[PDB]
Amino acid sequence: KRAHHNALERKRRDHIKDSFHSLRDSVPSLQGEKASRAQILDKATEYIQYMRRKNHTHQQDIDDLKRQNALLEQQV
Amino acid sequence: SRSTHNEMEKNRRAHLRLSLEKLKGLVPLGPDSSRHTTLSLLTKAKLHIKKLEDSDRKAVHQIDQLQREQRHLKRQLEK
DNA sequence: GAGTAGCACGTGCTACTC
DNA sequence: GAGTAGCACGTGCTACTC
Repeated sequence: KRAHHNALERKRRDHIKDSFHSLRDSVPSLQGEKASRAQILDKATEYIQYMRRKNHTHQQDIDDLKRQNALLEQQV
Repeated sequence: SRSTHNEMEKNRRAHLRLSLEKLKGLVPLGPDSSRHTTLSLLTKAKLHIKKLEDSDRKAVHQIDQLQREQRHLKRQLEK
């Protein structure tokens, strides 16, 4: 039985390894780099915090321009 | 001896665990009692990053469109 | 040469799902 | 109970560094 248990755990580990590779490549600071699992988790965390901040800032800009425009359509 | 390598590894795994829990903190992950799997977390994080980038691209684009829309209203308002 | 870092494997538990 | 997924260990290997 151990031979088989060993083969399935190996498969399980391979899928996790592939998933680390895919997360690493979704991060614009590690893509195409030999990063350790620790570096992948830390940089992805950073990138996610960064991207959430950027998307919020842009959301604001989008509301600022919408208010500015709808108020011009009036003057027009 | 071995208790040196075995102890270093255990400490390496703990720090890696701390990085995983933190990432788990961010990312909606799941509603209610969450799951680890390590696999589900790595999967969800990737997809969430993907969503953040798609929203960025669409935000930058709408900003550009709103800006073109604004200059048109201004020039029009002239006449 | 000896120490360290990062991995990946074999293994034995828990906790299901069928 | 039989068949695993998920996980933590204890270890063995490889590649570096000085």
